[PDB]
Amino acid sequence: KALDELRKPKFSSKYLIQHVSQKLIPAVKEWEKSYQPPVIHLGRVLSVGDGIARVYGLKSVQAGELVCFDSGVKGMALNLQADHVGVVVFGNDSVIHQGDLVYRTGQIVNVPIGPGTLGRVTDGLGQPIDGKGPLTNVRSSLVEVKAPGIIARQSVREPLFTGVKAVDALVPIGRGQRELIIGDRQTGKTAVAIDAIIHQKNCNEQVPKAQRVYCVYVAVGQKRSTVAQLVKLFTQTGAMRYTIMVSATASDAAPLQFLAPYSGCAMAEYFRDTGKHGLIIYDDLSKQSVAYRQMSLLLRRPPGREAFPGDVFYLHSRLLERAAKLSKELGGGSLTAFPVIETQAGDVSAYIATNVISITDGQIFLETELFYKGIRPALN
Amino acid sequence: ADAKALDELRKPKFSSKYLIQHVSQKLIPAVKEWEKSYQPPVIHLGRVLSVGDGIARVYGLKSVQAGELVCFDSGVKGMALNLQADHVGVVVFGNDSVIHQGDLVYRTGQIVNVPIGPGTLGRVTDGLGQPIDGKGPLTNVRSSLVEVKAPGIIARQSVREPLFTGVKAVDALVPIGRGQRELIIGDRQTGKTAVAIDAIIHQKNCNEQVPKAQRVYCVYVAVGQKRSTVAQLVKLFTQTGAMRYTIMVSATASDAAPLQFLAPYSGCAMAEYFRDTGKHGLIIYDDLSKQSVAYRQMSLLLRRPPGREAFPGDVFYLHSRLLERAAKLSKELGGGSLTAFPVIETQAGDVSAYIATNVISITDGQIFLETELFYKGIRPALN
Amino acid sequence: LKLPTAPLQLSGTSAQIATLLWQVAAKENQLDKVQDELYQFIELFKQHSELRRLATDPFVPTLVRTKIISSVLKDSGASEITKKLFEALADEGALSALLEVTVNYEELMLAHK
Amino acid sequence: PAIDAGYVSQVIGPVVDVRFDGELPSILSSLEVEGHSVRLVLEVAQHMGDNTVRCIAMDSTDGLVRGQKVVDTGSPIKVPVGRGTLGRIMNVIGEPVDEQGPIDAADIWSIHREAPEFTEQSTEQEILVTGIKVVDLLAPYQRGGKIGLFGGAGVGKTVLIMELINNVAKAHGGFSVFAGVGERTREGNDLYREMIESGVIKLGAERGNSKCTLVYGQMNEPPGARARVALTGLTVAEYFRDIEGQDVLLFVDNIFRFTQANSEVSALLGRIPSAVGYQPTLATDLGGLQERITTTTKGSITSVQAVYVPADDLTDPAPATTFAHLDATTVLSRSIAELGIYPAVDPLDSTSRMLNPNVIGAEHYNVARGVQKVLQDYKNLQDIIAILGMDELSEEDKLTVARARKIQRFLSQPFQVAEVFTGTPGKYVDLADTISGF
Ligand SMILES: Nc1ncnc2c1ncn2[C@@H]1O[C@H](COP(=O)(O)OP(=O)(O)OP(=O)(O)O)[C@@H](O)[C@H]1O
Ligand SMILES: Nc1ncnc2c1ncn2[C@@H]1O[C@H](COP(=O)(O)OP(=O)(O)OP(=O)(O)O)[C@@H](O)[C@H]1O
Ligand SMILES: Nc1ncnc2c1ncn2[C@@H]1O[C@H](COP(=O)(O)OP(=O)(O)O)[C@@H](O)[C@H]1O
Ligand SMILES: [Mg+2]
Ligand SMILES: [Mg+2]
Ligand SMILES: [Mg+2]
Repeated sequence: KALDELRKPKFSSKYLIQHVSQKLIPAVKEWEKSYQPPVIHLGRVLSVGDGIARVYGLKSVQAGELVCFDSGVKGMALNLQADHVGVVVFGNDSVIHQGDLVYRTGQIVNVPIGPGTLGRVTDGLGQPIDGKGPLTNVRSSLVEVKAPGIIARQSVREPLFTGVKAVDALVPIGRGQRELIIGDRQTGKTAVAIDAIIHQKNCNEQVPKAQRVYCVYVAVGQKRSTVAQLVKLFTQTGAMRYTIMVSATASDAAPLQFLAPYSGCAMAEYFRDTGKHGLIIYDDLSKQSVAYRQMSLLLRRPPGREAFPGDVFYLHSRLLERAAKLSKELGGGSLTAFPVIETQAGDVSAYIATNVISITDGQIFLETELFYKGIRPALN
Repeated sequence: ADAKALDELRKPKFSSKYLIQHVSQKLIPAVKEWEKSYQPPVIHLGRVLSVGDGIARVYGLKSVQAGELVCFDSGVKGMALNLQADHVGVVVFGNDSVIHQGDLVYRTGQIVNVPIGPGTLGRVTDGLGQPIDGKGPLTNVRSSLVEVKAPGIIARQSVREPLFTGVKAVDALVPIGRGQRELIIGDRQTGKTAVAIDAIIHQKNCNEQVPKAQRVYCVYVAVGQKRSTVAQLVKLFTQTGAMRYTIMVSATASDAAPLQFLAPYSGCAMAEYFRDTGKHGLIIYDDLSKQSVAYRQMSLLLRRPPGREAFPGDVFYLHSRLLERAAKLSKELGGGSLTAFPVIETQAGDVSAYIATNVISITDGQIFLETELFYKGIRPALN
Repeated sequence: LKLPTAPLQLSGTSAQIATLLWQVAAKENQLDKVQDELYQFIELFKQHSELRRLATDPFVPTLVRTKIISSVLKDSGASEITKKLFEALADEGALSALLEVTVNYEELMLAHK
Repeated sequence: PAIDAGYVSQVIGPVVDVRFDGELPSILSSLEVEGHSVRLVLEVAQHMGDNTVRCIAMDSTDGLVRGQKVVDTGSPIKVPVGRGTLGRIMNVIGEPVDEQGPIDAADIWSIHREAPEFTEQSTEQEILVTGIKVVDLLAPYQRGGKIGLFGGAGVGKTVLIMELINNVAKAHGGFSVFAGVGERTREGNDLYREMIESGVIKLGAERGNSKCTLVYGQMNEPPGARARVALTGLTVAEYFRDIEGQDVLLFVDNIFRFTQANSEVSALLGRIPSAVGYQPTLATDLGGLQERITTTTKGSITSVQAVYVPADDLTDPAPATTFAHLDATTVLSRSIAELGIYPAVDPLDSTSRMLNPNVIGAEHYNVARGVQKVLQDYKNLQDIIAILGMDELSEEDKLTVARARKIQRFLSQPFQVAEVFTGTPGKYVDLADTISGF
């Protein structure tokens, strides 16, 4: 009679066996010889698959903290749960096993920022890929910084010359602005962005020291060959002296393409916060949102419009508000953003396209009809 | 793991007593050491397990009925909707900020009911019958359930009396009847409420003209509307004199989702007093497209699985059992009637919407109001 | 690190607790001493309405329930495998899983003999 | 001291669960996390059971460990209200972000209220002229009503709401409140520097003569801050309406960001999603907020809200829910803006409760219905003129096309806030000059 309420059990904590096995193996008289599962600053992988590792333990980990697996691939503590830690992996998840040790690095997800990043090709996490050794004259700052507020900014007063005639005459761009380059595929999106980086090399040799513009080019979801053909362009021009190159290509993991704009913005926020002037270009802004849609659906989050998550506006609004012209009591430095959005059949009423239009200040619509009629750059 | 050897384990097989003899004299001094944190056990009362988004999961409440009014200790009412094996899902009739985990829930014993009678005639009530017009409580009134089933085949007769609306686009082309359910469907700001207000105003002109038994008593149900639109409408009904025959049930947009869900049933029970006593009623369910959104909010938060446009599966039964209560009764039941004017708002003229096609198949007629005929000067914009 | 092999493979989340309980009690040679302790606690749930309240009532806090059990399960000749299992189920509110750890321990024990 | 202090149970993005051992806070109560890098305020949203509450953070949660001490304040989010907030910028939790020192508060009011009751509603339909031809003629604005500006990312909802600040806020005698909800921080600095040179906001010792309170929860903030900064903006406006008895202007730059930020947290509150991906509580969250912005018997709030339609879809459930909460909607169109007509107001989609001949006079009403008649008749011919040209129309319909092509240029108007980037000076048009001109 009294056992009718116990004939089927009820409990939370799906990893029920992991907490019991941390209490029964010390009850063995032989395994009290410091046969201890480390759980305070270490952790064991419970599940791993499609770029998400569930990690037992890590009781002292912070939210958003960069953790490192024993394989050497690093991750980010995204979901801190009551009995496990959800970790998004910043590499290939095939080198992570169940029972692998996860170490916390002690700090939020950071990239190396500073003067040692100029001239270097970089992945979406900070480590160089051009094969020139580690970053030397550099220091680590967070990729997730809150944008400067209202008092920290001032009005956009100084011009940023693109070197393009249809841009500098018709769609003029100042220092601290966010200007969208939007159009179909192969309409000259990069033709406009990489003419801006090359033109800063010509202008930096004529302006004084505090008026130079240091460029950062983030390549999200591009071919690795087109990234390699672009570093050859920036080297044979001399633009690589003032250019940082962040590249999370199409074969890289989706958390690496999610984070490569934020990694490249933090490398560009070094110049803004020190009174210098920066120029950040997020090539294919929509791509990053596709890589963030991949992480959101693999985290089983409810999809919204075009299967995008609800915080896909906050994905780009948080990133682009960090391009600001700072006030005179903050050095007066600026950061100019050029996000790139690829539209399908010229439809600019899409979800991600109308998101970044309602974030950035202006747009550069590159029409596909003028591009095949020889009018290049095909500025609508 | 089978239940045969598991229920065999009810029989004692301990074969030793070096814990049963030890802890039995040790348990009661151990329970009494922590009895400051013990809440008292609950059987026929309730206790809130979790509360959030207008849904309370209530432990206990052993003898509650399904669809029963429960009352939390903070005074706010509830409704036991899904009675599960370990808890009761309660939709909260009001703000759930006054409910905490561990609050006592009290069963009131009654299925959900509203005050019906001649005392409601002239009042502005909420979606549960409480008067919000600031004219005191409801006197000369009695309680009746909001979930009365519709009159059957043998209780009805054929619809023969007219009930003119005063709109000659309606009364010439789409003639209403006395027990007829006629949909007013259209886009936003096409004159949906206008057609329904002109019906209520016209009954006041006719009730001072007919001998005491063809008089039509209107009920306006304002679901999901803003509170200033409702006050703009009582001002129109008072300066016309239509508020003498009109009841107004208004579960506005700031009210809880189970109050807007229940206000068409609360207003229909008030209008069923006139149908069941030989008089004639006229009910307008203004924004019946907003009751289905309020009902969708409760079922998605009671974790019932969603369907078309995330609506519940039984959202046809939400409106079919509501509108079928609008009938014309037989002579052995008084001969009274009740005619319904539900209002459904479409999106960009899409008549093929999910809630729109349900109420079209339920109601007798339709009054289609197009936004392109509205701007050609044709007012009312009757298609 | 090395645990003995269970005599048969079983189900999830209440049979792998009994599988782990069998592998731990085999390292201590304490199988039939922890088997009858399972039926002893089952009699303790049939007797007391205050010991099965910790298994079923959701308003007993998780710090009270682990301090009723661990203040009842002082040493008393009881096994250390029992005194460390039933406080792991009390720390997570899994005391109602005792009725299926016991059944899955019965099938592990007769497969051992 | 151990009681009345919960510890962080679990952190899922902006949603934090806190376990309180002794006593749980109420729903909508505000909490404080000890030892964070910034002042992290959590607001209790759900009691989850097992002594855990579910909270929404007002700042970023990065750096939160699952043992951190969380203190209950015993009250909801309380912000400074009064005339001391005039000329000051506050964030969602009432902190001054204008670097002008602390806010000299007359009171500290909670941001959570019930809507004012049915007996406290005012029925006074008086017109508010804006100087805009398409607004004053076809959808006139009520002096104490709710006003929506529906827009599709680049159609001109912010230039229109800045022209309404330029036109009716200077002629108003009361206090303005700007709730910047989820918009560009560059625009919040633009509006602040424009209101300082215009004398609307004065700094230092002259701060008491300011007529505007800025509340800013812009799009760089987490979704917990953007979901409650509209409630902070009402609370400053509700104090001037209730206590001070003033006529308040409330400008809410994009109220959709209140709805969007409640959908970013609802994925992590464990709810089943509603239609297209919004929360199941869309109509009651928006209806709970919009019903507090009313004209009562002791004060009027003339609210002008911008509404963003997400992919130029007016049938999206977040703009479609907002349509029922307004007295005058001004739907702006992407296709009107591509013709160069500014403001890009759709004349056959913008409505008002004031467009009634017993309110605005029968002479103003008959002109607006005549303008909408030939603009609808031009829209009925839009595909015959496309696939066959104007040579196939009647001679009585080519007069309809030529007149409607004239008035849709005549609804266009240059703004005093658009003169910086268009060069042409702004034009304020009187009401009688619009009815006689049309
Ligand atoms: N001003 C120009 N004059 C001539 N050719 C040009 C000009 N701008 C771009 N192109 C050419 O047009 C082509 C488009 O390549 P580009 O990278 O500029 O386009 P895209 O929009 O980035 O394409 P994708 O979607 O593949 O990334 C290239 O062959 C490029 O050299
Ligand atoms: N016959 C008519 N003649 C003139 N104006 C009319 C007529 N019918 C309705 N209107 C006007 O049309 C507008 C919309 O009418 P109504 O409020 O009935 O629409 P609705 O569909 O209920 O709108 P909403 O979706 O805002 O509730 C109002 O300004 C109203 O005065
Ligand atoms: N009144 C206007 N006059 C001229 N151009 C305008 C006007 N309103 C909007 N525009 C044009 O459309 C753009 C819309 O800008 P903005 O109003 O900030 O966008 P949103 O509606 O997304 O807030 C302007 O940058 C300008 O090019
Ligand atoms: Mg490219
Ligand atoms: Mg209406
Ligand atoms: Mg805007």
